[PDB]
Amino acid sequence: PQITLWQRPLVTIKIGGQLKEALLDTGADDTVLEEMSLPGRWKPKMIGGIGGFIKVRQYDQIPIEICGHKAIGTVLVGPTPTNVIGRNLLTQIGCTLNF
Amino acid sequence: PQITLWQRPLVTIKIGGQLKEALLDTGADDTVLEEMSLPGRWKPKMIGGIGGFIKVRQYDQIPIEICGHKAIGTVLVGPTPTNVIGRNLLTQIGCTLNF
Ligand SMILES: CNc1nc2ccc(S(=O)(=O)N(CC(C)C)C[C@@H](O)[C@H](Cc3ccccc3)NC(=O)O[C@H]3CO[C@H]4OC[C@H](Cl)[C@H]43)cc2o1
Ligand SMILES: [Cl-]
Ligand SMILES: [Cl-]
Ligand SMILES: [Cl-]
Repeated sequence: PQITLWQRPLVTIKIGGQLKEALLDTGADDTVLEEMSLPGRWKPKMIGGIGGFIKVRQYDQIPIEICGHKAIGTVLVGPTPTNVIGRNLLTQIGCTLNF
Repeated sequence: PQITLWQRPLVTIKIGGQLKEALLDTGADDTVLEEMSLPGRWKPKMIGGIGGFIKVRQYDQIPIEICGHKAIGTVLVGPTPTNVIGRNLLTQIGCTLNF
């Protein structure tokens, strides 16, 4: 699809058996989601944005589906004010900026 | 151009006659630059990010070139970790997401 930027580019993702809304976010290196359970190993991480850093749990090799597109990658979970899909997963669905 | 997302989508912008690097950021409503001088009066704005809010100065109707594409609009100036070009200006240069 071609996604306009007149409005926030929100999509539905399927992850960990759950459906969530998230922002397609080219300024995010990493995908960051609000508190939720995910299976498998994790390690703590600090990530930084406008306003400073938050502590998150880093889960690797997590399957996700975005707009019918399956991908696998790292998902950071913690107290983000908004769910964002970062470049680590945007690449996998073949998402580009165009102008 | 078509810009893939395997690296940060960093482009050169020109503002007040000077070149800077900035991140094309579909997850940003607004454009926020590191401390700099701009002309005219400014209004207050609080903008919210992963780590909370920061206070910025809002300047309106500022000319800015983004990858050689001419835009004139609102620029916020304050203690951001990185220069970000948000949707207010990405729409002026005809940017979309595509996959
Ligand atoms: C109301 N108007 C307004 N304009 C905004 C502009 C930017 C921002 S923002 O807080 O920087 N942010 C909003 C998102 C997180 C919902 C834009 C987002 O792309 C920010 C842009 C950014 C880039 C580097 C450092 C700091 C910030 N991305 C971000 O926080 O990414 C996190 C998660 O992945 C990493 O990649 C960069 C930073 Cl270090 C980490 C908010 C704004 O609000
Ligand atoms: Cl990854
Ligand atoms: Cl590619
Ligand atoms: Cl504007």
